Amino acid sequence: APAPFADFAPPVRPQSTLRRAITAAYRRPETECLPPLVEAATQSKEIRDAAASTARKLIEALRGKSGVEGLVQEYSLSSQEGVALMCLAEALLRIPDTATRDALIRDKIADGNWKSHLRSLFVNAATWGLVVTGKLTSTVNDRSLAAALTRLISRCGEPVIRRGVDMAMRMMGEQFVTGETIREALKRSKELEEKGFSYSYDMLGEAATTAADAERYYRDYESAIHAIGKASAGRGIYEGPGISIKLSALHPRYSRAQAARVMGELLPRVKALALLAKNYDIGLNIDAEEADRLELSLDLLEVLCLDGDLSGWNGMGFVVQAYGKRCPFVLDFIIDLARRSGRRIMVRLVKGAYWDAEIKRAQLDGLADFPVFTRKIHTDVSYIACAAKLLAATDVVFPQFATHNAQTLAAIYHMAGKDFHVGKYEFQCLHGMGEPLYEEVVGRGKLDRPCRIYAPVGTHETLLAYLVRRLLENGANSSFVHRINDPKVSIDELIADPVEVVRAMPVVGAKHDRIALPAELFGDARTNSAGLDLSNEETLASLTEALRESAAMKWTALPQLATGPAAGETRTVLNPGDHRDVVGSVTETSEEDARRAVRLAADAAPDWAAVPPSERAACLDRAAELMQARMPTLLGLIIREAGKSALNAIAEVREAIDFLRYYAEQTRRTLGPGHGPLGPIVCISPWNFPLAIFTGQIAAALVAGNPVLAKPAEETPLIAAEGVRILREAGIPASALQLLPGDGRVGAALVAAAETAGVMFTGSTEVARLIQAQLADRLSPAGRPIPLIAETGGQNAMIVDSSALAEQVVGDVITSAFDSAGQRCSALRVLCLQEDVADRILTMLKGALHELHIGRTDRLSVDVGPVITSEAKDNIEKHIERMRGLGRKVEQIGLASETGVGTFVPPTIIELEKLSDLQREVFGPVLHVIRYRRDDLDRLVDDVNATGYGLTFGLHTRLDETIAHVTSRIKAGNLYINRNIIGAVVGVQPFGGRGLSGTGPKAGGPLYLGRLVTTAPVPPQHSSVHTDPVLLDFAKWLDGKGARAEAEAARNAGSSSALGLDLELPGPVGERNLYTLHARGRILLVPATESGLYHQLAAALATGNSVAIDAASGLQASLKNLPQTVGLRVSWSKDWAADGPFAGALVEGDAERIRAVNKAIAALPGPLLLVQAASSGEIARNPDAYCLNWLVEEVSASINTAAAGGNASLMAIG
Ligand SMILES: Cc1cc2nc3c(=O)[nH]c(=O)nc-3n(C[C@H](O)[C@H](O)[C@H](O)COP(=O)(O)OP(=O)(O)OC[C@H]3O[C@@H](n4cnc5c(N)ncnc54)[C@H](O)[C@@H]3O)c2cc1C
Ligand SMILES: NC(=O)c1ccc[n+]([C@@H]2O[C@H](COP(=O)([O-])OP(=O)(O)OC[C@H]3O[C@@H](n4cnc5c(N)ncnc54)[C@H](O)[C@@H]3O)[C@@H](O)[C@H]2O)c1
Ligand SMILES: O=C(O)[C@H]1C[C@@H](O)CN1
Ligand SMILES: [Mg+2]
Repeated sequence: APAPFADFAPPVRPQSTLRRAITAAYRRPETECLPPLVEAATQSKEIRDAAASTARKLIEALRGKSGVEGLVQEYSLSSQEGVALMCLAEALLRIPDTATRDALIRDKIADGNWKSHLRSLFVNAATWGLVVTGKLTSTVNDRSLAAALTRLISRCGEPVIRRGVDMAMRMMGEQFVTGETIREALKRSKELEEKGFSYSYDMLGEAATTAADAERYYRDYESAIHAIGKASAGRGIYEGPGISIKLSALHPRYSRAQAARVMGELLPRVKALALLAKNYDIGLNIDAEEADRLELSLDLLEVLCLDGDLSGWNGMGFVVQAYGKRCPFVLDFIIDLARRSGRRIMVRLVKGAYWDAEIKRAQLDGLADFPVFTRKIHTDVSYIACAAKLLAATDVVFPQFATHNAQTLAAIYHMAGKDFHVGKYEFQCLHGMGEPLYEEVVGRGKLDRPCRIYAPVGTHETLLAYLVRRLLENGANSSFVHRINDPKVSIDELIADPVEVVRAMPVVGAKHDRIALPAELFGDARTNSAGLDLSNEETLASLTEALRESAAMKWTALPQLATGPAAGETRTVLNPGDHRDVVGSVTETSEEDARRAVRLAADAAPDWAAVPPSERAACLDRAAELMQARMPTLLGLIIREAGKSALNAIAEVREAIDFLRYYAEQTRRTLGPGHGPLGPIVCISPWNFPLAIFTGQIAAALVAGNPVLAKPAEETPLIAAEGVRILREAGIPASALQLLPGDGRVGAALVAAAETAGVMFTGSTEVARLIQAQLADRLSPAGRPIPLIAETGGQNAMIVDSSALAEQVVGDVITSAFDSAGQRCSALRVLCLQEDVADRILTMLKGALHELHIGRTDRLSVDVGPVITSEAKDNIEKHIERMRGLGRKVEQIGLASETGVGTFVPPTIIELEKLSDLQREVFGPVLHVIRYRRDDLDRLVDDVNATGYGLTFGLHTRLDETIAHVTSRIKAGNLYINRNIIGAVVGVQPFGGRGLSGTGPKAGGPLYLGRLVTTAPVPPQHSSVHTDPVLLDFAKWLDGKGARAEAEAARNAGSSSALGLDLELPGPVGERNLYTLHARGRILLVPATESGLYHQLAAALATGNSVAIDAASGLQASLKNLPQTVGLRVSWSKDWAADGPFAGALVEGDAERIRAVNKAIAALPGPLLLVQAASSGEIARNPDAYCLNWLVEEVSASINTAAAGGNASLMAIG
């Protein structure tokens, strides 16, 4: 039995002094990075003047000497017409045969309806939009483009189509790439090679998703090396052409977490390509990618440079990104490696291509700082400083200065001084972008310095995939290429010396004012939880020791009553991934002590209620500090007790921290003397978020002033006991927070206890129904239903159309379906693929499936851990075998023998014929796939809704029409656009569904605390200026009937309603997080009096709902001659169970009438109903007898606005 965490994340090799200096700089504060860079980049006044003159000369030549602009001019096109035309030209070029395409244009496209003859034409419109307008729009307004394309064709006809086709053909065949194939690219390189340029070919592969894709990219590189080396014909690595590769193209799991696979499987592939480059004597450059791959790539560079089979060849090259804080230390390492190995490493210095993605990632992960600079001028200074370091080592490395910035170029040109020979260093530029600058540089008549052209090679599909990222390299507001084209930017501004400008700033190296550090994402409201960087070797080494120590601890969970720990039946808690690994011991609670705990809570309630809200909130904030400090140890417990991976355990502790701080802030914003607590609240939680959901429910109840009985899932008591220990250390009194470990019998005893004043339940819908049933014939001392929050299961779907990028879809599907072994309530259960792309995406998905590592989760390399119990495993496997027995296609990963010691289910894909093939939530790593025809999209949304669930939902599309359609018709609480559907963030995606998935209000949202007091406060930002028009029609009807007091109450409800609230919540860049209040649906009304019915109807209509009124009320004559608009929303119901499902209920009557109705309502099939009751007298006395908070439904929508390949908002941030 392997020791826990003994092999958690050992590095590839012991970290040298040079390597550790790199790691130390990873997230170094920006003010600490700049001063040494300023010092290193400093040049003499003589040089700075000479560089400025050269820079001015180059820029004057650039401005002294486009196709799309001339096309827009000739045909008077609007921007949308220009984009639509380029999309049409792109589509026409998918027709391979020239005569056939020309015939379609002449006889069909020009004459009118282009729709019939021509997957949306506008799939790549965000890319063409950048081309036409210079502005990035993340999604495509396909109805605007369709309108513009019809308009331009009907106005201008075949000539404009011809011009569009020929322009797109030139751009996609000769500008965005040097050629479609390596042979074509080589043929076109002769012209500039004769003038003194060289080439490095970029085959455009990246981000392999499957073994087959990595193999395809490998064979493309290998074939390109042969063609380039044949053409080099002995010219060598400096004069002759070379190749560039991306390591992410050569393995589907290129990551630090998979370091062993990288060294074992990716490294031999690079070596084979390098051996071929060596034989032809051409350059082979390793391109630089995301920041979390930098240090891992160094391990490959080290092995290759030390491998004697590659000796005698100096063509190995490596990119370093000057926007990165580690850049100078990476160069120190590379220069030393060059000295040790005797290989003259070709070092391409670039600024960096992934800036906006690095900002978003660091924010999402809650890390200490960014791994890149946040001011563009800082990158410029870094670049020049690293250039000085490189130019001092030309005996051992070959510097390659890749830049389009004439100021940067001139600074390095004069820095390098007067001595030059071919092979000392070179500049580089991008094909079809940098030639105007570099034709002022290459040649005996210019600056006589060589330039290597980075030459993309590929088909239209290949080049379009990540063209947005490449357009942003030189197209952002701060980009030199964009600025030199802006006539409002002077040459003096262009030649400004970044080194001196930074030096003279008040705070050298200050972070950009408009970019929040991850900890400050929420500003003054609350402090963001902090994560851990699992790509940082220092972090991995520190975490390894803390995790090991956590496994040595003797974790226990005891029934912690107000008077102290109680005796009970004790048993061990076993690691689900290996039952030989005992994690701790739990003493479980007798039914007698559970009842005793509620009585003690009831006796403790006044003392806890008297602690002022700000001080209760202070306890929560102290608890969050404690959990943040204890995160490494907490991770170890979650990993071993709950079978979670390290990344998921980090996210879980972060969620708990966020709950504590969010409910603390919401309390400080709202709670006052008039918001009295309910009393003892029973909090019952599931095993699958054994810290986060456990803590969230308890913290909310406590901060609202209620003593809590905490009943954690029987599977996961230890982390719950540790959460309670932390809350108590933070100042929560023992009488206010009691822990009752045990099974559902303990939960049921707590619910049934006489003094229970409210229940918070997260778990299965079936169990929630039993709790609902026990509460049905029960009332508070004030004669109202006992509040129940019941947040339950999902049958979560994702819809993917033919405009989505397969690689993005597959990554989001694999994560959403199989993260945590599918044991998230938010997990993806049903993937719906548009028929035309289904086979290609399915192939990729199955390939990605087999790249997952399943095993005990005390290893960083494990992607999917065990399921929680043997019972769960048997349940999940029974479902799989039933599907397999029905003839459905089933794909499964094979499991390692080591999994036999625990309870594992292999990630599984099941192909279904119809969504009805599924019955209930299958809580495991089981993805179901259905296909749909595009015209059936609306029916498909019906099918998703028809399950009765409504928790999470995902949509992958670039098309605004499809977004508007699908999001308006789906009925789910958490929507996700162009991203995964998991990991909802507290206060950013308030989490919770409708129907069979929840009663609400949402955990992590602003309505939550108001459910836990007897008089709900007004939440922050909670209002709407919109008035429901059916409510207004009803108020006029009431006035016409003479019911003046009820008409006024109706108008008051119309104003008080927050229906229509529509807010954007603060969160990370590159995402828009929206929170809206909608109608719940159809509310069951059970009135007793005429006035009661009118008040109930006003409340329901003001919140946008329809109603079913109990026909047994005998009040039909009270609603004669309703306006048609109101009548459309009103039905009368004799058999309530026939006329559902409902989304809530309003009841009027005395205590025993409420009890009888509540019992009948609980017996209705389907969703748990949030019921509100009032007496006739309370309706007369209290305008808020029925609280409008619970008659609206919260919807959270998270849209990935960077999905197109970049962040438009951050293009303005430099
Ligand atoms: C031949 C060649 C090879 C390349 N290889 C790679 C590669 O392997 N890996 C890679 O990542 N990219 C690569 N690039 C791209 C390069 O990193 C730059 O993104 C791009 O060329 C623009 O930089 P610049 O010096 O041309 O222009 P500039 O306009 O001077 O510089 C623009 C750059 O400034 C940086 N920047 C912009 N805003 C900010 C900000 N707010 N804070 C901090 N920095 C900011 C970004 O890096 C941006 O690209 C390559 C470029 C060329 C020409
Ligand atoms: N909507 C959400 O936010 C959300 C979040 C996480 C999990 N879930 C759901 O939770 C389920 C998985 O978690 P689980 O297996 O722990 O759920 P579960 O229903 O089996 O148990 C949840 C808790 O209820 C208790 N319980 C069982 N019977 C009870 C009874 N008769 N009376 C009172 N308490 C009783 C259990 O001991 C446990 O503490 C899934 O269906 C998942 O979708 C929902
Ligand atoms: O996994 C998720 O989406 C978040 C919300 C809740 O389910 C707990 N974790
Ligand atoms: Mg269960």
